[PDB]
Amino acid sequence: KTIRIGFVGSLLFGLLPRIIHLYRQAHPNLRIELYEMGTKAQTEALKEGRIDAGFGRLKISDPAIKRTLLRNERLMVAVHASHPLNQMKDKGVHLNDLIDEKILLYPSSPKPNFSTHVMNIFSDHGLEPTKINEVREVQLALGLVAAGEGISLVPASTQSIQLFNLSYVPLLDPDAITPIYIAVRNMEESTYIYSLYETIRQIYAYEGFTEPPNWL
Amino acid sequence: SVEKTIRIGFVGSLLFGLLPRIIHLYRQAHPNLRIELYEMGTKAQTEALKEGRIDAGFGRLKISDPAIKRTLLRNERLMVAVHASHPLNQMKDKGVHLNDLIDEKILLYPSSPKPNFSTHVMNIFSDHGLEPTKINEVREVQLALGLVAAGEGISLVPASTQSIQLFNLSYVPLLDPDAITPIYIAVRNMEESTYIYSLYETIRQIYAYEGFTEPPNWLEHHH
Ligand SMILES: [Cl-]
Repeated sequence: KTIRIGFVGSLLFGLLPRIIHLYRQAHPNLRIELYEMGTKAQTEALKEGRIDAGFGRLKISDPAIKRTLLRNERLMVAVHASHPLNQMKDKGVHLNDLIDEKILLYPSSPKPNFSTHVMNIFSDHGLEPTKINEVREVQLALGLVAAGEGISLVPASTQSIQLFNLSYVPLLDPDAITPIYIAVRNMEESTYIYSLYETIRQIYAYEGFTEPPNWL
Repeated sequence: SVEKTIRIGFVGSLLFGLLPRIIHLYRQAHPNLRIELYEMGTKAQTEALKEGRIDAGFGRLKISDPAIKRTLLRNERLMVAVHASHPLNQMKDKGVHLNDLIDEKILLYPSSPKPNFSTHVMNIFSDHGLEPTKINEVREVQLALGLVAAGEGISLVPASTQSIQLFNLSYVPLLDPDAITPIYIAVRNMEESTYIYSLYETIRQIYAYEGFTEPPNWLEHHH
């Protein structure tokens, strides 16, 4: 009678909480254990049975795991209000506008992680940011930006964090995205997981995202 | 030069409030200076100050050590983070008292070594002979807030945490006058350098803009 759900910390700023809340309303008799962990930990947790569902942001594929893309979330650039890039907030900027800026990557957790994903997007277009500095967590990066130490690339849902003189600029490159996946065991056929799928679908319909006909 | 390098330690929770704009203004007013910033707990800041790893530390705990001195900057109010549908959310505009929270599922944080915010919050309850039963320890503030938003319970948070806004997360005023969390600036127990006095001056400026009530002696003594 216990569902165990793993999730990367960055998903706390997006739709995940309202998904869990709606899921809990339909399941008073179920025990919802929420675990914060990275995609690499979730994969091992799924096989072993430590979690039943995993929400992550990278696609490290595995025979025993069925991962489904929920959506591609936009990346944005966090800048100080006075930064030149903040003059291009309405229309947006491109990745190649960022290469001579002091870029704050995060987290400092084991790789692969969000900083590896960010650096991969740059390297996918032959872009080479020379002024790079890795810090521990998202709020540290935003704090440092607000204090005037650089810029940071962040998921759009990070706008949940509003700091004094911190502005978020849209990125125009189509592939300036960070995906969100739900991962379950390849064999999975539980009514709890399918109801979780249903809950996610229900909320994605409320927001009105573009989804295939066979999606979940 | 190393002489023109100032190293500042701070606890993570202070990034949601006034600290960043204080550092930005300090940097702006002293382009001569290299400012280095280190996130670390109040306990770590003590040894850092002693060995010269940092020159000033911003923290929320008074940990007495003869090698260190401090100044209280202000007492920040606490608030209760709740789900928008929670009964306590009816008091969002008026506020609630600590004894209203006793039978609630309270998410404490962080899960780092003690003493910390969880222990200080628990001390506030015990100071009034209140013993919350449903207590849960969680790693960090956004996990606590995310879980609150998921419907797991409530959490006591510094008021500047309101920088984080989540769907169906609401912040309720906590009315008890001692439901506060202090903010200190600690330095070596010696005469502050001119660079640290200049940091004091920046703090005074920002605090004047915010209208906080000090203390005639507060952060004074350049000469
Ligand atoms: Cl306050």
